[PDB]
Amino acid sequence: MYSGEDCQNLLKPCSLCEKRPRDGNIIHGRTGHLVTCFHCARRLKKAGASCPICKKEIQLVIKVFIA
Amino acid sequence: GGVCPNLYLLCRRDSDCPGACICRHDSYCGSGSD
Ligand SMILES: [Zn+2]
Ligand SMILES: [Zn+2]
Repeated sequence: MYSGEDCQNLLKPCSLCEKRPRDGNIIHGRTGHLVTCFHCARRLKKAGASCPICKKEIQLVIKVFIA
Repeated sequence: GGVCPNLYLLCRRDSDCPGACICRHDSYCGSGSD
């Protein structure tokens, strides 16, 4: 229910899957980047990769939904 | 210990999520400190 066109770059679904929304956000410290789905974000650090944007270490991931 | 049962929601501000919790821009509600 987003309403801001500048944000359209952030509002994209999971870029790896595009089968599900971007419900995988990566927290590093006090900020986090919304970049993939929850499943991909978990798999990403398992592969040894850090945040794809800022490469700051992934402390945790959260599962967002409207439920 | 500051967690809420529905902390797994996208919130726009602290008042956008139930319970005694705050909202981060990273779509996380709550403050697990204490
Ligand atoms: Zn990041
Ligand atoms: Zn994905």
